[PDB]
Amino acid sequence: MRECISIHVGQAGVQIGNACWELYCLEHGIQPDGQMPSDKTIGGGDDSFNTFFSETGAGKHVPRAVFVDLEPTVIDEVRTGTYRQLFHPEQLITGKEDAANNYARGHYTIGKEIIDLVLDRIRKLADQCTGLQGFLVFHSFGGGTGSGFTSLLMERLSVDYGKKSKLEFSIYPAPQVSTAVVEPYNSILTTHTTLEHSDCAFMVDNEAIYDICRRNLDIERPTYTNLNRLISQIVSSITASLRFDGALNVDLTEFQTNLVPYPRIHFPLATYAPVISAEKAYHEQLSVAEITNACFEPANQMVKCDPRHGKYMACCLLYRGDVVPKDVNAAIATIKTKRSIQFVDWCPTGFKVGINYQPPTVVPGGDLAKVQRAVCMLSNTTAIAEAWARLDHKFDLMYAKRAFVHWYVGEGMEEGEFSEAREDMAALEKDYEEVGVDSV
Amino acid sequence: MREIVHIQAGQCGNQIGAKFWEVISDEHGIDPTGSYHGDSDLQLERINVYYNEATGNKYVPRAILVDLEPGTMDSVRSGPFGQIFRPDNFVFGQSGAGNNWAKGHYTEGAELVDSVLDVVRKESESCDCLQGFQLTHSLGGGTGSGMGTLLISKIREEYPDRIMNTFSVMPSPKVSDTVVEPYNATLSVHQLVENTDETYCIDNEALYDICFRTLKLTTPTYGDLNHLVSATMSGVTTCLRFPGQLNADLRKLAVNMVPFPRLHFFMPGFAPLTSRGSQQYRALTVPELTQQMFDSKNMMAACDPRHGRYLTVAAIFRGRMSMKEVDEQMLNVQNKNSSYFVEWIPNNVKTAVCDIPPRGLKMSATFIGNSTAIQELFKRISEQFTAMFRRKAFLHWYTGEGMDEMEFTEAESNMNDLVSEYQQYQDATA
Amino acid sequence: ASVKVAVRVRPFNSREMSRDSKCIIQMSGSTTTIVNPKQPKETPKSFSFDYSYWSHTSPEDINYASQKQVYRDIGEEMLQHAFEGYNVCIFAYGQTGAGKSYTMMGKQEKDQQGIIPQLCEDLFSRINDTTNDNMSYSVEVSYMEIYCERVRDLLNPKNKGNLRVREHPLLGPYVEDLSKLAVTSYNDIQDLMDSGNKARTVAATNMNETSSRSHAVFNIIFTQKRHDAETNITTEKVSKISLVDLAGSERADSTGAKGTRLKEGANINKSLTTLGKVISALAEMDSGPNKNKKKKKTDFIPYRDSVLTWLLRENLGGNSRTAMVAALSPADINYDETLSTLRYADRAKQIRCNAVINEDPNNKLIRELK
Ligand SMILES: CC(=O)O[C@H]1C(=O)[C@@]2(C)[C@H]([C@H](OC(=O)c3ccccc3)[C@]3(O)C[C@H](OC(=O)[C@H](O)[C@@H](NC(=O)c4ccccc4)c4ccccc4)C(C)=C1C3(C)C)[C@]1(OC(C)=O)CO[C@@H]1C[C@@H]2O
Ligand SMILES: Nc1nc2c(ncn2[C@@H]2O[C@H](COP(=O)(O)OP(=O)(O)OP(=O)(O)O)[C@@H](O)[C@H]2O)c(=O)[nH]1
Ligand SMILES: Nc1ncnc2c1ncn2[C@@H]1O[C@H](COP(=O)(O)OP(=O)(O)NP(=O)(O)O)[C@@H](O)[C@H]1O
Ligand SMILES: Nc1nc2c(ncn2[C@@H]2O[C@H](COP(=O)(O)OP(=O)(O)O)[C@@H](O)[C@H]2O)c(=O)[nH]1
Ligand SMILES: [Mg+2]
Ligand SMILES: [Mg+2]
Repeated sequence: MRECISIHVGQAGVQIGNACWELYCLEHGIQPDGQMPSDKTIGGGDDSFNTFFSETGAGKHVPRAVFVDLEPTVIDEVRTGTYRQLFHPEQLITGKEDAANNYARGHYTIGKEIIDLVLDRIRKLADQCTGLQGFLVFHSFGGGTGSGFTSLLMERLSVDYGKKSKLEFSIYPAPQVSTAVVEPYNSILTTHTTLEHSDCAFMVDNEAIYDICRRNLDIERPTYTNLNRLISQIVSSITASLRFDGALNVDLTEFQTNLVPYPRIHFPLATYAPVISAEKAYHEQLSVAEITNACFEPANQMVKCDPRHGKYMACCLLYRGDVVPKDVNAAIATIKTKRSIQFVDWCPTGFKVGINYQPPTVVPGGDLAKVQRAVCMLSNTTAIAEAWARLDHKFDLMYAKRAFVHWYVGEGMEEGEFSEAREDMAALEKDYEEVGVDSV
Repeated sequence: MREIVHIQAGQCGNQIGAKFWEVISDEHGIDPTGSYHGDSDLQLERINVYYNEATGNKYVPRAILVDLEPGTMDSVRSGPFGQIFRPDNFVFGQSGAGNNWAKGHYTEGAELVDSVLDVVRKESESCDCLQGFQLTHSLGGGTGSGMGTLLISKIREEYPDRIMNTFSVMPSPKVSDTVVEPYNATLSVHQLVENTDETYCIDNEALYDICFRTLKLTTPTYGDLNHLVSATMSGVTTCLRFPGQLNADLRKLAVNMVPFPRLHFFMPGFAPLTSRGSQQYRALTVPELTQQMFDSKNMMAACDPRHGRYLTVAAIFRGRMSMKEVDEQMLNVQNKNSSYFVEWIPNNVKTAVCDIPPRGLKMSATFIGNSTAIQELFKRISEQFTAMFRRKAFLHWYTGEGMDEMEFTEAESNMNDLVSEYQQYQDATA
Repeated sequence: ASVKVAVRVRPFNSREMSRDSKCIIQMSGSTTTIVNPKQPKETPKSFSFDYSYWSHTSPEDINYASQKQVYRDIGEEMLQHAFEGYNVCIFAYGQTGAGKSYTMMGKQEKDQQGIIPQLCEDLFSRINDTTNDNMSYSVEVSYMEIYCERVRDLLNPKNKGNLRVREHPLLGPYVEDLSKLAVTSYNDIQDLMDSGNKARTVAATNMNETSSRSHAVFNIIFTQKRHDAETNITTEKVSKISLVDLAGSERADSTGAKGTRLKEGANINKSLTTLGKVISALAEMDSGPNKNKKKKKTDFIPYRDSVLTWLLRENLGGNSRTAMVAALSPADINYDETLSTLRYADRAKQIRCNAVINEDPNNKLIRELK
């Protein structure tokens, strides 16, 4: 009963959740109305997998999810869409205004009056669960709701449950492309919550996925749907070990134990190797060695940072489909001899391997090809510091003149908090600069 | 009548145990349902060693399956020989150790050890005259290392006189499936050296080398490695189940192979291995078995014997053969390779002969070596341990469960002392 | 270091008196001769110890070695020699009913006292003689026993569990949660010894009605300070004096132990063998580098093979002075056992360790900072 609770906050969270639940329903053969005729035809099995779906008396399967937002529009789209019957009607939506890209508005003033009810529903879900593994929180840096309400929610969750694992999937601001003027303020404010309370957070950049779509899938005018589908594939690869049998199964505790050297350095990158279109799926062997090599390419990373400028501190490979341990062994041996990939001298092993028999599924109307073999990598490295550094500069350029600060302080936020928040990132940045130094 | 109680912990231990129970079951003609459909009388002469009689004239293996994750139990039950094991011996919990030795030893396993010992105490009480135990577990993981070491300690407190075997898989030099292998390996080796009578060292690198170079398999899987290991385990205890010219229980090996109490780490091997198509060329004879036994690449431990000296070795032959040929072959192996055997142990080759070979073969042989080269393995692990302990790479995961740096220091010191003790005799001219 | 193998012969015993009571041990000065009862014609086995003693005829004075003579030849000499920063290890190696306690304790009420009364009272009188405003001392004691590779506390109340042996990275092996005490006077040491001796496990056998089935250890940690602060540094000395009693080898043919007794005897013999091996090895090692060439390539001493040698790692060798009292008997039944004891003595009696330790960092830090 390897259960885990999904929470979605903000527009980005809700849309990524839509993609994720489409993928999950496709994976387990659950109809959009919650029925599973495959089990009726077969007559038995554990296809009502408890990792995501709770099975009621009549055979309907309710997902273990809590969508949260302040804009009625995004949730109302789900409540009258294809999957209107799938979710429990309690969708946790505020019939009021929204944070409007304001951390203080979403954390102090309007974040209240919804936190109690959301926590009540989360506790109600947790009561039904046995042997809960952890929480998967989807949100986005920059947005008012996804920053402030996520901060409040994670603080309360750390107070209440504490020991249970918590994983963040988030959309970090990009180096140049942005859809708001006050993104740096929100990110710099929410660093404290994503640093102190979360156990492991993955950063995702929009331009990285756009470049992947342009180069690999040959999509020329992608929208958010394709990015959400790729992120859903990432999350499914992460969570596959809990659902299906495999030669080497890696649950969440092993993953955290291997990828996190120190408490404050839990910011790994993520990537997916066999991202390829159906047209280009041919003319390609797509062996284990090829996908393992492709995982290391700087171009295929999901965050705009060059791993060559940093040091690899830990890795975790999760394979799916027709994979044999000998080929993974050979690929890792080939990788270790490459000189472009530098490993910190205090981690001689620096690899975790997981293999699963269930191959990835193909969503109808998607862009990814059907492949009998795939691998998803998580890599804890020191290059991520660069991704923070640029943002810090931007924040300074806006804080020297106190631009837009009156909006934040008008919602009960104290000015000095801004400075404090910046200091945290500085300290965090310094930690990376200390951990990559070779021993003497 | 001499009974062996079998224990298996962790994923690797459970897999090897399942394959081993398939192999032994064939030798003694046991159906998957438990009924006996053999031909020879000798198959039932000593069935009691590994099996208990049931009231319905069916045989239940005397095994304890242990884990902290129901997945491996479910995999074992839903298998070709899943129904053979009795359901009461499936002892497990939830929230597995997850490659954390402290969780396996202190936090999680301590809650489950009581239940496990209870089954063991029951199984043991039924036996007429218990010889010893044997445990299968990989040292690289959390559940295996932790719960195996804890069970070994508890059993040695409870049963000091009996024998304690161990078929453990060490971390490999190059291949590494986990990031925190050295910590678990060091702590497990610290626990094993004090509370065991024998310990057979197995390495996945060596087994893959055997599969590629010798057997010429193209795409080996864990099934083949478990096949090799299970062949070795069945070879070791052959003399307690069939007659022969010279018998040799587990103790007779322990006495003949262990000169000093702390040197009980053995390198196993098996012969023949004809690679599925070359058997028609080579003629199976005793000298061929000796040659393939004493070959360097045939060892399962990934340590070259030629880099050290043989403290003492044992050869268990199975089949109809002459004693003169065996004795002269062992003498010739001693005399030819005079520099690879110590000088203060004359005639350091134990020999046992059984006259009931495996079903598909005319002859076979099992090799157990005790050399000084094994220290290399530990030395390697020690280096990696230091490389992660100077900076405390992943220490916060362990210290959160109650351990402290002092225990790591004790483990490192004990491992280094063992390495020095092994290096004491690897020299020339004194 | 040293081992000063006190080869001592006690009066006869009822078990011996039942047989032909004829002593087979004689001497002349430092020369010790032992006759073969089965081959009296043969020249007696001859040894040259400076510390061989004969107390089978107590009232005699001609060539008679009183306990005061033993203390003068070993006790105060070893004490003063090791007083300049050493660890002193006195232990009793012998056989069952071989009079291993009268060496260790002796007649407390009489002036014919064992090694511990003389040593402890002499040390206590010494510190009292040098007790002053600017000269002070501090003494601590501890007691423990090894049953069968398991450590137990005798001073502390009944703790049915076994103490866990740990290894401090700098301070070496020690016993976790072992009860340790501070002591002011000699009579307190006597009372603690009485309590500890009562606490130990004891069982009866043919060779001795009250044989001890455990290996007992008695540690003394003794610190000395002088406080001439103008031109002297406090806590200028510390010493470790370890007094250990070792159950003798169980001659199973001469005892006929059965059941648990046999098991105890088995463990005892195993432990003793390991100890003997260490005493044989250590000697040779310290004989080689000190005499031969100064190479110091590498030498391994098997400490870890047993708990006794493991806990006494600091005291048995390395940087410690030692001492053995070979408690013999004049019987013919014990000739082979006596020969084994003195053959291990031939593999002992120098040990040759080095030391000089115990400064006061904080007190000199006053001068350094000023
Ligand atoms: C045509 C022919 O010669 O067939 C042989 C054969 O080719 C060889 C290659 C067999 C074959 O073994 C393998 O191919 C193999 C593959 C991976 C790992 C291990 C073995 C054989 O499968 C193995 C089989 O032997 C047995 O079955 C033994 O009794 C073995 N039992 C099992 O393998 C077994 C497997 C599942 C269930 C029950 C038993 C055994 C060995 C030691 C102790 C007890 C049992 C034999 C003679 C053969 C085949 C069939 C090809 C060999 O088997 C052994 C015992 O190692 C490989 O080395 C020998 C040499 C044989 O010549
Ligand atoms: N990958 C991806 N990113 C998205 C998506 N939708 C929004 N984003 C990101 O989210 C940022 C906007 O912040 P949001 O979290 O959506 O703000 P919100 O959730 O509506 O909360 P408010 O700020 O109060 O409106 C944009 O800059 C986008 O980069 C999406 O569908 N996919
Ligand atoms: N020099 C001596 N003069 C008089 N009596 C002595 C002398 N030496 C020993 N004894 C006596 O002889 C006995 C020796 O003690 P004993 O009963 O053998 O204990 P023990 O043998 O040391 N116990 P153990 O050796 O550990 O099994 C005691 O009764 C002593 O009083
Ligand atoms: N030979 C063999 N080795 C295995 C098998 N499964 C896992 N291993 C090895 O065991 C190690 C992982 O240990 P694991 O079984 O997870 O320990 P646990 O988690 O405590 O149960 C890896 O290094 C693998 O090489 C198997 O079926 N056969
Ligand atoms: Mg919004
Ligand atoms: Mg005595």
